[PDB]
Amino acid sequence: AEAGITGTWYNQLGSTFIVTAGADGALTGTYESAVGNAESRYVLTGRYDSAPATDGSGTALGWTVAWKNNYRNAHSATTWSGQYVGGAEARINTQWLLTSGTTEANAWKSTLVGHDTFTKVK
Amino acid sequence: AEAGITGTWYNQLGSTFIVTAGADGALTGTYESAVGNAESRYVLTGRYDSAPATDGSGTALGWTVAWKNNYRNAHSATTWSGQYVGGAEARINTQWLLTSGTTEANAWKSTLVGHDTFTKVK
Amino acid sequence: AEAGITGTWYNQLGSTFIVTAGADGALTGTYESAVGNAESRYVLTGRYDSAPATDGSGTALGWTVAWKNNYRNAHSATTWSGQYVGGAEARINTQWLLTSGTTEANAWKSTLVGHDTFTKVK
Amino acid sequence: AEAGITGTWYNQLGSTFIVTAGADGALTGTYESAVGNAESRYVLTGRYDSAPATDGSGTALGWTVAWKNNYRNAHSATTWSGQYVGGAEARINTQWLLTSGTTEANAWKSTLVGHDTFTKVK
Ligand SMILES: O=C(O)CCCC[C@@H]1SC[C@@H]2NC(=O)N[C@@H]21
Ligand SMILES: O=C(O)CCCC[C@@H]1SC[C@@H]2NC(=O)N[C@@H]21
Ligand SMILES: O=C(O)CCCC[C@@H]1SC[C@@H]2NC(=O)N[C@@H]21
Ligand SMILES: O=C(O)CCCC[C@@H]1SC[C@@H]2NC(=O)N[C@@H]21
Repeated sequence: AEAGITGTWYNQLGSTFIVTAGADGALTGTYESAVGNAESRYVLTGRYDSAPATDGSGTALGWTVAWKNNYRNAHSATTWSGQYVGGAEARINTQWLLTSGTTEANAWKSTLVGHDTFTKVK
Repeated sequence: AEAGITGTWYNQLGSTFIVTAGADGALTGTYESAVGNAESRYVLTGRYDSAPATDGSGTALGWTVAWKNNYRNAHSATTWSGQYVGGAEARINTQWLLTSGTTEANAWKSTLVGHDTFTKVK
Repeated sequence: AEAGITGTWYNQLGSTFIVTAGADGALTGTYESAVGNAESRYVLTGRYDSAPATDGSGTALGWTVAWKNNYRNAHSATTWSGQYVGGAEARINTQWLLTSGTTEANAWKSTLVGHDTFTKVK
Repeated sequence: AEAGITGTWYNQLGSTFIVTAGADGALTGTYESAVGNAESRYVLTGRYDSAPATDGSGTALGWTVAWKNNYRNAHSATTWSGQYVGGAEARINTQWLLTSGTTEANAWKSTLVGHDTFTKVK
């Protein structure tokens, strides 16, 4: 739900995700990573299912962060794909792909894959 | 500069990606999939490295599509992570994650992974 | 180490992994899944780094299970890629790819991606 | 029957995969990578569906290579998951996970993901 997703969330690495869920299915916010070649906040944009299934199914969503801001540029971008599970202890469970810009020769090793779990703070 | 990301692209499945890259790193556009539980166009939003390295590296980028529009709702979302390589034959090489909203018991098989290659040739 | 990997392990879904680490870097054993189109034990074979780095780095390994045994055939195969972290509480952290045999037309949705964490039992 | 998996295959990077498929589902052979921290041949072991569906589906399979041999040790392992499609131009289409042994603090970037297509044409 927009109100359920909107808020501040943190993942197991200590990174911060601040997001606003729009009525049209849009997600905008900022992300601050606790690891990597990153410093300060980065803009994020994404989309979510604004009319999810009325059962105990999660709400599918995804967002992207290109790691360039006014202080640093890592020449990479990460996309998180997952689902929001609301409730008393709402969590957003994701898997992500982090691609670095590389020359053609090194393209085979351009993408890392991982998973992050986010917990919402009050 | 010289980032011919803006335009209409097609992937190996025949899906159509129409995007506009903003000078500050935003990607906005529509996606029409030739496969899956989809019909017509869907809104996409993403981010890209607006200041890539000056060596022969590609430009990292990523975008998301929540598969809900006025015609259908598949209760899923896809994120594409990859890089743009320009020149005579430009391409956007990506790997994607498609997550469907599931119940807790089916969460283990909620995500599909694949790769798409886009060109401006139909 | 072979002795550290050898044993019975269980993951968060309740599946059982029984493996033997060979001196030559081989892994053989059986796997019993708590979910999916599976019943009883399946043969698994894999490889691991038998001469890992002497620091607090994990030992890289991987294994495969084709989901066909004498009782059932799911026409799929899963490969787990990860690292073994030994100690008092040794764990094997992995990410996996599960591919189903499909017709060419449905190949785009043939592979699921996920992650499993295994705990060793005494 | 009619599974021409046994043989020498090459992927788009020029790597060589030599495998023997056993009547009961085992895959054994050697791998020589054209890229990465590798030299010469490495042992691989895997599994495949020895009784695939009788519809036009591919045969699911997977294999692992731990990158240690008498010449080098990269302290990593790769697992390829995919399916074999036979006919005039047979192919093995795969997605892979390459995990490097890391320390706990770098575990988040321990795994690379990519895709390789193998053909019997050099
Ligand atoms: O190093 C880079 O290329 C940019 C920073 C990457 C940080 C990654 S994104 C996925 C994972 N989850 C996080 O919170 N941070 C790391
Ligand atoms: O079936 C669904 O859940 C929605 C449509 C999914 C279409 C996918 S997204 C990745 C791949 N690339 C495409 O162009 N289409 C498929
Ligand atoms: O349903 C199938 O196609 C065969 C069974 C798949 C079980 C999967 S493998 C990855 C995940 N981890 C497990 O322990 N079981 C599921
Ligand atoms: O660099 C390493 O850690 C060992 C060599 C990795 C080679 C990889 S495995 C996936 C991809 N496919 C290949 O044929 N080679 C690269």
